[PDB]
Amino acid sequence: HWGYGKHNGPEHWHKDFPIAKGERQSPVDIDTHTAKYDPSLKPLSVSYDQATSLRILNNGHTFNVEFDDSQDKAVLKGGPLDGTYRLIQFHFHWGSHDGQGSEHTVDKKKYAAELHLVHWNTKYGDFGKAVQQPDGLAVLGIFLKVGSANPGLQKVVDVLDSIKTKGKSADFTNFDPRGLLPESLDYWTYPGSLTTPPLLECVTWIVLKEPISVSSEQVSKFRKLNFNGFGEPEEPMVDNWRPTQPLKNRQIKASFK
Ligand SMILES: [Zn+2]
Repeated sequence: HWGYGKHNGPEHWHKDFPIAKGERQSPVDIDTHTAKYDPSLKPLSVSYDQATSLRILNNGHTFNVEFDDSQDKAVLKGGPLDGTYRLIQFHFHWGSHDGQGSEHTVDKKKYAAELHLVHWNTKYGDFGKAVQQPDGLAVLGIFLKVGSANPGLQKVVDVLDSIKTKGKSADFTNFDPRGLLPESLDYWTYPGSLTTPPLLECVTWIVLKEPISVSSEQVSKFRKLNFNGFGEPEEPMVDNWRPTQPLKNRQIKASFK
């Protein structure tokens, strides 16, 4: 079983998942001195007014908030994307301390956490079909910068004590994902991958320029989750981030000057 420990962590994933050394792996470092403004890039259209959250789950690697994805209600369009992508889940990556935790970096800067809002391309019918395609997913990556407490996160923080160990889940209705968005939707974009095994190269990454805030106390609550399940030794869920991978032949485009 892959994980984030010394023995089963990112450095070793290529043994069981050889695509880990592929041509379009994520995350990447975003060099603002080389990412090119593309004035043709469209504004992002985020339509979450009618999103329906359902549950929250500790999967042993992160926690996921799952949404109903039966209809074109909660959707991402525009930006670099063709067509409509439905929100299916979001999750976070975070550190053992406030100085690290993000997967993407900006000029090598690491944030305390990173939010991934995962969407799939409706041209492919469902998530499982979409992940087999290079344009199957669109993921909105949002940095969390330590500062003031974020009221948009509080409902998540307040439920985490009910999903402490792997396999636990809880009902989680009426969560508004709009509260996790920054004011500006300026972004960088590039083609990449899932950041966990199976590391499939099926993602259009859309990384927002503006972080959202998080208080130190809020991100300390993430660290009270555990990677392990029942009967396994206790292992705090911290440093569940993959480090940046080679950009190779790819171009990171900026939507903003
Ligand atoms: Zn992720």
